Amino acid sequence: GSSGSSGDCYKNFVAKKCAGCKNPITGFGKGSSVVAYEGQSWHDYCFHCKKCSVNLANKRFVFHQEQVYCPDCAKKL
Ligand SMILES: [Zn+2]
Ligand SMILES: [Zn+2]
Repeated sequence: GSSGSSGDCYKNFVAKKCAGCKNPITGFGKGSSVVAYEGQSWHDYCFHCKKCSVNLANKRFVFHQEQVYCPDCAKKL
């Protein structure tokens, strides 16, 4: 861990892994389309409702049960 420093755990810099596909958010160039909230991040294609499957990329949503739900679906919750 931090103090124990056991095993072979050595890193220099880790990127914010998506909270939907569980993958590294790479992309070195000119332009980027990814959402961020509370530190976490979500690809433009990953950021979507977990009920109707609507693209909420850079749009309004509602965090609930460690998930995301558009203002509409949120009303059902
Ligand atoms: Zn993703
Ligand atoms: Zn929805």
